Amino acid sequence: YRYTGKLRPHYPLMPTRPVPSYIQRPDYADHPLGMSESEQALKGTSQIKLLSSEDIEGMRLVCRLAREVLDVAAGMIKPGVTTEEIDHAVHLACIARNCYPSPLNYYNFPKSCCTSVNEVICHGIPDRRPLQEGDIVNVDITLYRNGYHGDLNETFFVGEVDDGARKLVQTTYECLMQAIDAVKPGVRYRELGNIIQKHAQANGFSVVRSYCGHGIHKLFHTAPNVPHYAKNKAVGVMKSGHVFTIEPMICEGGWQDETWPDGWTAVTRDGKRSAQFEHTLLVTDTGCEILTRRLDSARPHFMS
Ligand SMILES: Cc1nc(-c2ccccn2)nc(N[C@H](Cc2ccccc2)C(N)=O)c1Cl
Ligand SMILES: [Co+2]
Ligand SMILES: [Co+2]
Ligand SMILES: [Co+2]
Ligand SMILES: [K+]
Repeated sequence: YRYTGKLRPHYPLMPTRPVPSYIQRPDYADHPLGMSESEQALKGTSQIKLLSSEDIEGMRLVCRLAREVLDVAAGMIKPGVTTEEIDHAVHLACIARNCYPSPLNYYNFPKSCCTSVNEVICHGIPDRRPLQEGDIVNVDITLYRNGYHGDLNETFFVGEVDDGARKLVQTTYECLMQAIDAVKPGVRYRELGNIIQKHAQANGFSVVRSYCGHGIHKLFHTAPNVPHYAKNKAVGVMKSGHVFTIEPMICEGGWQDETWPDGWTAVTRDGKRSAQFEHTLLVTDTGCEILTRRLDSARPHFMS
């Protein structure tokens, strides 16, 4: 395998981290290949769940807890800290909140969160690599509590970063927020990609095509599929009670991705940097509720 940039995996990985048995587990947690039978039963269906009041309360809770866990990771971002060390702290923070870390054993994914440095678009596997001054790193968190999953991510700066990194991260965040601002009942899911690509393109960046936002509730990933690029064929119209993510991945160079031999790490084919931000959203009569928002601070971590 020819690596596309400077990043390499840093092995060995620590043995899988156990989750105490008192924490409620999703179906895939104990499947030998980490398959989710509840999800697979709906594979190829485009119908979107309308959440009940109980569902909404469940989503508010797990999304708030997921935010707390992302904030834990954010506080650890500094030169010399390994992504494995971030993952260990995330794992413990989930357990402390009586939550299962959703990525863990999801289709045999080996860790409790995804850490995506520089040219890694998404699904980076926490490993022994110390973060370096100038790096950008995304941490993508998902928690499972009482049958519900809550999902968010932010890109962080490691020490002082260059102008390109600042512009990339800022633009990606703006892309997410412009998309969120358009969410309300009656809007087609396919419209969000038009909004995101317009803003990315205006700043000389490209939009990843192979990975999309998704419905999330009792399932980790389900209908609708939410592409982030323009003129896509996403099926569905937003209705009050829909819960889904928007999670644009934006690139300095071209949009093309490839996967490392580990089967997970998605990287830019040109080795240039990529950034991502993500919220879980509930559609309401007036627009949407950002379930994974900060409650105590106005801005994402890269601005604070
Ligand atoms: C956004 C997303 N992420 C994952 C993933 C898997 C492991 C850890 C973190 N995230 N999986 C997703 N979908 C998978 C399929 C998949 C797997 C790997 C990359 C893309 C899609 C599914 N529905 O079973 C999807 Cl749609
Ligand atoms: Co994912
Ligand atoms: Co996520
Ligand atoms: Co997501
Ligand atoms: K990245």
